[PDB]
Amino acid sequence: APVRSLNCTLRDSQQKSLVMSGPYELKALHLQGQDMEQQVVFSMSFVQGEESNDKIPVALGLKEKNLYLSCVLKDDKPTLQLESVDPKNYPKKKMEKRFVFNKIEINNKLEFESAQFPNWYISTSQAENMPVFLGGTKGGQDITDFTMQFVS
Ligand SMILES: CCCC(=O)Nc1nnn(CC)n1
Repeated sequence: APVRSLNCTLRDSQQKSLVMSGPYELKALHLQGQDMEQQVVFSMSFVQGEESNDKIPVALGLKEKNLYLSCVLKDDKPTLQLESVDPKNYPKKKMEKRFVFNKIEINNKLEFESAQFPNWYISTSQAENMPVFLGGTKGGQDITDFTMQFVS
């Protein structure tokens, strides 16, 4: 049948919100009150892939935009990018591997591992207003844990 999707927001474990920062850019910063309208709303699709109780393959598209988070090699490194797709063809159940994240539930938080690049995670910096990126370890100064908020 159709792929199933939910609208949601993400915040990192320091409660930083994610916002659009100009073309194909996402930034993490502390947000509260009126300014929270600026946060990015995701359409999280539940896609084809290897699955276990606490490890669920998803795609992360921007709500009602033909833009998806994806993992590709750039100047020879696993990187996180926003990628344009054909809006007639997405979302779909069989998303290409660069778009797939393993959503992992650990100690009441979520981590998003690249399906393409094992042990690379959606990450934020501790500093304010820095890019969201792919970080090649879930252990150090960089933040790899999130909570999800479900949206109407
Ligand atoms: C998925 C988000 C990718 C992104 O934000 N990349 C990126 N690279 N340089 N910047 C501006 C400082 N931002």
